[PDB]
Amino acid sequence: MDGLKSFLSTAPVMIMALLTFTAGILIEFNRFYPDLLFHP
Amino acid sequence: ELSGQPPKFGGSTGGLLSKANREEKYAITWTSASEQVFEMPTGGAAIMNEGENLLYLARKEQCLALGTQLRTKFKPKIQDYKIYRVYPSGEVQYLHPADGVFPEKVNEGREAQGTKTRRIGQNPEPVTIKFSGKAPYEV
Amino acid sequence: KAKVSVDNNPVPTSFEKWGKPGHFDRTLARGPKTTTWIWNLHANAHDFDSQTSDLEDVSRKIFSAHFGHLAVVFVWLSGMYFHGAKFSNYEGWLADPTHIKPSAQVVWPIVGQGILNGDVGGGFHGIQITSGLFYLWRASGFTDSYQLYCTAIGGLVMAALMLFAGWFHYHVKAPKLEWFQNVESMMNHHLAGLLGLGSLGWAGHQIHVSMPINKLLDAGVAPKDIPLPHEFILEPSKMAELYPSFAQGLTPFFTLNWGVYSDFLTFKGGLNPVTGGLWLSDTAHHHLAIAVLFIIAGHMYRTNWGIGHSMKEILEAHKGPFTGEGHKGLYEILTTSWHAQLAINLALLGSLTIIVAQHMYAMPPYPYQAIDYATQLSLFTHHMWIGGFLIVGAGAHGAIFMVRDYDPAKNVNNLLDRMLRHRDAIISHLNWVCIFLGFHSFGLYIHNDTMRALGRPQDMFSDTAIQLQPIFAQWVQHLHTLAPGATAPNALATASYAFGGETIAVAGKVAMMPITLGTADFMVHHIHAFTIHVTALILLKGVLYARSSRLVPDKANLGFRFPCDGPGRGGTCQVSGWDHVFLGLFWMYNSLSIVIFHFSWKMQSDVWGTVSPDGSVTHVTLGNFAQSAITINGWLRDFLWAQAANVINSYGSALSAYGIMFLAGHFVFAFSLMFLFSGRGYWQELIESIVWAHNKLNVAPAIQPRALSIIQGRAVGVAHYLLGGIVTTWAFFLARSLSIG
Amino acid sequence: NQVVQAYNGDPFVGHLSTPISDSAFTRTFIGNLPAYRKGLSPILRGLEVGMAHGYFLIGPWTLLGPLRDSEYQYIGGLIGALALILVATAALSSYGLVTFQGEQGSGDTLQTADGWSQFAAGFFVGGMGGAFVAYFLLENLSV
Amino acid sequence: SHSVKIYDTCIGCTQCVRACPLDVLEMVPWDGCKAAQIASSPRTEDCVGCKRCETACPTDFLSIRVYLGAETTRSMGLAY
Amino acid sequence: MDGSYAASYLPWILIPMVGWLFPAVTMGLLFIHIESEGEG
Amino acid sequence: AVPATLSWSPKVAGVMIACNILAIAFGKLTIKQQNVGTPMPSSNFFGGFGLGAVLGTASFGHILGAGVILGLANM
Amino acid sequence: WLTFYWHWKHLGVWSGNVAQFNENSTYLMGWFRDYLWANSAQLINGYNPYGVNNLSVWAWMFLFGHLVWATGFMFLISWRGYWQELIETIVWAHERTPLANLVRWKDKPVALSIVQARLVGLAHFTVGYVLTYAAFLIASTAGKFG
Ligand code: CLA
Ligand code: CLA
Ligand code: CLA
Ligand code: CLA
Ligand code: CLA
Ligand SMILES: CCCCCCCCCCCCCCCC(=O)OC[C@H](COP(=O)(O)OC[C@@H](O)CO)OC(=O)CCCCCCCCCCCCCCC
Repeated sequence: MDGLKSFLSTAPVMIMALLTFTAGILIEFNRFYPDLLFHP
Repeated sequence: ELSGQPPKFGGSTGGLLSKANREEKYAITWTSASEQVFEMPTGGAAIMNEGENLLYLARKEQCLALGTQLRTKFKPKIQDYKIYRVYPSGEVQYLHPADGVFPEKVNEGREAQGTKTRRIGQNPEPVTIKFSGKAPYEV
Repeated sequence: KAKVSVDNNPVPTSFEKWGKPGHFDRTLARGPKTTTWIWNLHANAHDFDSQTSDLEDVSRKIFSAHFGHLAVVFVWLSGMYFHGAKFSNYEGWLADPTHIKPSAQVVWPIVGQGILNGDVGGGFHGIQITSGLFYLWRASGFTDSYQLYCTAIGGLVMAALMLFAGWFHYHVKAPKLEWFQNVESMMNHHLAGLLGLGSLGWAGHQIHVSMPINKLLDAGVAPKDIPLPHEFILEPSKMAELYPSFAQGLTPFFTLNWGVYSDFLTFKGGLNPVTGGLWLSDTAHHHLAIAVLFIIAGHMYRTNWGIGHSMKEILEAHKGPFTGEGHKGLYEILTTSWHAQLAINLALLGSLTIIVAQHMYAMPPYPYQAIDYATQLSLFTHHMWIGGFLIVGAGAHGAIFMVRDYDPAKNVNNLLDRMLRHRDAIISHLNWVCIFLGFHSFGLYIHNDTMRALGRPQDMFSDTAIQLQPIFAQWVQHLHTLAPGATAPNALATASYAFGGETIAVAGKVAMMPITLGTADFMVHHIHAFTIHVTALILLKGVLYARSSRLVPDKANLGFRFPCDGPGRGGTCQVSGWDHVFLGLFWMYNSLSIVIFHFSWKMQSDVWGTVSPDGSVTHVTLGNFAQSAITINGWLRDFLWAQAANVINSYGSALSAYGIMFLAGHFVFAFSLMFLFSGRGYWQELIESIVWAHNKLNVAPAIQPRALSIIQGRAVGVAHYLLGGIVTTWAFFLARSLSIG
Repeated sequence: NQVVQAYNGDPFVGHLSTPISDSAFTRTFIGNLPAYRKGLSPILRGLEVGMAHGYFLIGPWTLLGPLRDSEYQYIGGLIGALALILVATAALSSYGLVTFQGEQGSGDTLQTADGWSQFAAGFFVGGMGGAFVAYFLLENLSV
Repeated sequence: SHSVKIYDTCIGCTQCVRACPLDVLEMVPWDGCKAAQIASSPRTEDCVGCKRCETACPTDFLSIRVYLGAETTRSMGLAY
Repeated sequence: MDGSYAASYLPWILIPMVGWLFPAVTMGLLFIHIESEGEG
Repeated sequence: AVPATLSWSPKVAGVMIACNILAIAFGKLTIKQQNVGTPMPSSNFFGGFGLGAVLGTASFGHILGAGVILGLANM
Repeated sequence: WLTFYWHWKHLGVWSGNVAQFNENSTYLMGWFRDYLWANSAQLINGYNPYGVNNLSVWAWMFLFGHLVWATGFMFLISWRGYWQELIETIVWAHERTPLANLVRWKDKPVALSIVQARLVGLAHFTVGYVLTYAAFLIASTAGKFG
């Protein structure tokens, strides 16, 4: 639907989507590789 | 002096104080074609008579607020309201409208006072007019 | 053959307007020109009165939105039920409730937050919960996780039904305005069909399900040997051997031989010695009597058969000499203005929530609740905060009504007019009483502080000094203690042991013991009175002076929510009703904070504690309230400093999340002062410079940024301030009460 | 029937008629007070007002004051009352000096510089009289 | 009392006069604008400095400016 | 109150004057001055 | 010490019927609107009452009878 | 911030327990607990239900500052128009009170101006801010060492 796509592309929905994507990236990288104080 | 027939009101505590009989008060008079209800700017609602009405208030702003209410909040509008200042000595000065025509519209016989001939950005610098007791707009 | 009247398909179901934000408002529909357009979008959203002038359309919108909030609440409830069914130790706690802490939140181990999954006993690791859901569920006869899961599924289904109901009753079949104005029919149905029927059904559930299960549980039966609840229906013999009167059947009810039911419909009072809660038979007769009363009351107003009173007649007929037209004209006020209804309902519901909080701790209904100090404190504070917010909203929306829906022509010499006509007297006398209360009450504290500081303890206002005995409350406590004797002959024990009597203790912890009142309690109660009268002063001045005032005679034309009339008249900042609400929020916060501090310290010092087998009681803070709570230094050292040892030292344990939160609370508070102490001109100039910076690199946005408006700045400041303070208090109370029992 | 109406016949003034604002008992009781009575010299007005206002001030220090425990109790109350009445007279004199220093009228003899000064002096002497008579009543023996 | 000054950028839009609640402004004939009228402030002794006139002015910055000065009973809007 | 410093009687009179007499006098004179009409 | 109640008996029936008839007598003169709503077939036997009035006075009669019977049983 | 840092570091130095600051100054809870909560114990016990010691004046001044600091928030948060309306009501009350109309004011009471309000609030704020920390510093250092 045209209106559905337009609503999905509004600012709050998009920023929430990007934020949750980045949060997932960080969460997974920290689950698999925890306690990274520096690059040895 | 002035006319009479005050509107039918039960009174309130938001009316005149000592200043009214010591410094000044204000009067507003108007002729209404029906005996109806209006809102008193001092709290509460009052019934204004059919015919001429006179009302005493403490501030000019209250009189003009009542005038605005009369002009806008009635289907048969009121255009003949008059506002006077009543001094404690009984001297009455007719304030509004000044010439009888409303100030919102252009009319001959006015003096055009308070007008500067320059833009607001061409005012003199404050430092140049120091020790003159005048701000840049005053010159 | 019904009063129903609706319109069919008034609003099409289309998706296009979802893609055009701000569609509701004429101004916002022109897209964003500055950033303020964004903020006005989120704020003007659910204000339908300004959006349209058709009262029927506004009413339909309100009805649908109420369906929406019902759906949201149902989703929340189903979430609680599911998270108690799957991620909790409810079945484990149900076996040894005096040795297992409740727990229904489990944390994923990702970055070390697995330390939060602390040991709650019985080999379960998770967050200890304080909402008291376990005691509520046990009081409901819950014994299996499958039943809780089914309850969650039912909640989800009900939420879906409410959402569909909103969509249908708005977008398809919307009731007409005359349907909404059936206040008589609405009151009849909601008093009898909602309150009375609900309480009757709950009493039926309590008698037929909850009471036998709890009776079996209190006798030592294992939670799995107890039959399923429907087995008491399919096999009525077991119900008849738990209660002999069930053998008698339904005959005594219809023959009015009700005495035989007294084995399971009692008037015991007091508390259950085993579970620490009220007897379920007492709640059974209680909800049953309440149901009967509400069903009777719902048959009062005439709807379609001429039998019954008429609200307008009663309103116009109750008028006296002092009041002119009296209560006349109020029916049209309350049947045409939504905001007046909202104000009345908000005030009443806030007071109701405060009463809930105040009555729910002295008479702990649920089993094993009074023994769980953290749950008591949490429930008390939570519902009191809810009540305070509701009352402030009552004031706000009353001012909104006065600005918007008021009409002078319909209120000539009625009660509203005469209120508006002696308002200076009201505000002056109320201001005087506020000053008097503040002076005498708080100066008592300051005087005590100074006398203690100077080494003059005999000049203080203490129990070993000049005494201020609340003899009236002492007398009422003495009376309420004597009630089981003669004044209420058919009662076994007092309504609550707070008034007096024996000390009820479950396990080793005191469940409820008498709460004496002395000099300190006198001072704190009068402090409460002072703060409440001051909050009432602020809100009442906001409501009464909304239309106009001596300073501004045409405040009504400026609207309800405007910042100022300018620097004229010496300065006219914060003259609207909105600013009055904004100022009243802080005072509500102050009053409720003092109230909850009083409750916490008094309970810790005189009620809660442990019991030795000899019979002596050791309180949590060793009864220091009666001597330290009479000075501000006492409230600082012996309460805020002494009781914060449990929260500051929470790092490295399962309570660390509170300590963090504690500090978080101390931060946002300070943050809010950026908005309360400043003004938007400075920020506008700073934004001008920053916009120059972004312009130099050709990166300036099309939507020109703007500093927040004055009203928005005040709102942001008050919101962040309240959030920070309340979060601080919540973290403090939870960390303190999870370390003493 | 309506016990509430306009204040003294003019509704437009900021006051309303109440059973305590213009009732017969209210006007009779107020009008016969020393500060509002008719045919009373300002000095005698001050004497009468000060007598009562200094009589009642003896109370709080005698029962609640720092010397309430000792035999020097009624004396402490007397000293406190005398100091309070002295400061009251100083404030009255200052008000009189700063208020009526412009034009003088005799429509009300209390609202004039000489009248207010006489009121203050009589108020002083009445305060002393009332405080001392209260002390004489309360204090045991000492005679 | 406050001082109200009208500069030569006025377009004779009359918004300032209507916005004034204490009747301080007035419309006078002029020639420098298309509307052939300009704003005047003959009764500045009644101006309270509420800045509504400036808020109504549509010209860039303000063709009408209000400078607050000595405070009298009128200019402070006192009813007592 | 008393002390062992020389001229112990000086505080007995000086402190009340600087606490009662001096403030009362200066506030009285200031109130009189700030209210004198005319001669602006 | 529970108050003593009464098992069903003809005297209880008489008390209930007396309370009901007193209730109808009260409603005969207290009700404002009576011939309103769904009517009754033989209206004359009910004093011109409608269905709603009959139901209201009968319910009030059962309520009054319940109160009186319980109070009397607790003599 | 400056004075808190200096005071904590020098308390550690004087006591010899430099390890406390070296460990707990890296996170804010250490500042809250080992500096604010820890050192306040001697100060607030200047006067007790059991007695009073020489730090009583410092505890009183500590509370005095905590009071004036809060008092400044009335002028910093609430603004003028509310107080002007309240003062109008008080003026009405005074003018209608028998036996009180005899005494009348010379200058008409008004609410403080906006700039005056900001200045007064800032002054109360600053006085409380200075007095509280002065009392805390003096009391803590004197009890611990003096
Ligand atoms: C005419 C015959 C008759 C007789 C002899 C009795 C006799 C009795 N009735 Mg009874 N009753 C009758 C008719 C009668 N009733 C009728 C017709 C009705 C229906 C209307 C009732 C309804 C009724 C109820 C509902 C109750 C009784 C009770 C009682 C017993 C105690 C009453 C009492 O004074 O204690 C009570 C004495 C008091 C001082 C308590 C009054 C104070 C209360 C708490 C104030 C409440 C405030 C209230 C909510 C605010 C007002 C709201 C609103 C009214 C405006 C007593 C044996 C009571 C009972 O059985 O107790 C075991 C009981 O609860 N009666
Ligand atoms: C039996 C009659 C009855 C009942 C129970 C209700 C109940 C309710 N009405 Mg209501 N109403 C009625 C008749 C009734 N009405 C009539 C006759 C009119 C016309 C005058 C209205 C007009 C009306 C308006 C205009 C509004 C309400 C609203 C509401 C809700 C208020 C929200 C609340 O308190 O949350 C309590 C919530 C609950 C207790 C949950 C109940 C969930 C559903 C809806 C109850 C279904 C029960 C039903 C009898 C089936 C049960 C059978 C069996 C399972 C036992 C509430 C659900 C408000 C609203 O929109 O809310 C949605 C509202 O604004 N009513
Ligand atoms: C039954 C409850 C109820 C209802 C139906 C309404 C309904 C309405 N109110 Mg009202 N109000 C209420 C309670 C209620 N109010 C209470 C309790 C208060 C006291 C605080 C107020 C105070 C109030 C004011 C001051 C105003 C309204 C206004 C309005 C109107 C719509 C504008 C609006 O607020 O929406 C939009 C609402 C928002 C955008 C709020 C969202 C932002 C909130 C504050 C954040 C909450 C954060 C949360 C608590 C925690 C999150 C933490 C974070 C980290 C995630 C509408 C008639 C406005 C009006 O005049 O309309 C006519 C208006 O100016 N109300
Ligand atoms: C500015 C300096 C200064 C200050 C702050 C103090 C402070 C104090 N003196 Mg002190 N004194 C001072 C100079 C000062 N003295 C000097 C120079 C002398 C020698 C003449 C004395 C002789 C003196 C005596 C003999 C006594 C005190 C006492 C006291 C204490 C009682 C309060 C008081 O000042 O009234 C009494 C003090 C005076 C009348 C001194 C006169 C004031 C001096 C001479 C000049 C001050 C001018 C000052 C700069 C004005 C600034 C204005 C500003 C606030 C706007 C108090 C701690 C009393 C005490 O210790 O009680 C226990 C006491 O008995 N003082
Ligand atoms: C600690 C901070 C503080 C304090 C003390 C006050 C005090 C007050 N506020 Mg306020 N307020 C505050 C913070 C504070 N506020 C904040 C943060 C806000 C922002 C929301 C507000 C918003 C606010 C509003 C909106 C209102 C008030 C009102 C009031 C007054 C209530 C009447 C009262 O308590 O009796 C008077 C004051 C006291 C008893 C304070 C204690 C004074 C001590 C105990 C006595 C001192 C003895 C003596 C003077 C010593 C003399 C010494 C000598 C040198 C002169 C009072 C003046 C209300 C008002 O106008 O009054 C009804 C009102 O409407 N305030
Ligand atoms: C009992 C606990 C201790 C409290 C003792 C304190 C009592 C002090 C004052 C007496 C209360 C009397 C109310 C009668 C008043 C009453 O009966 O109203 C009578 C009158 C209305 O009488 P009518 O018969 O004309 O009423 C027609 C009505 O049906 C409405 O039209 O109302 C007024 O005159 C209002 C004026 C009240 C103005 C005074 C307000 C006082 C506010 C402060 C209240 C203080 C006490 C608060 C306690 C919570």
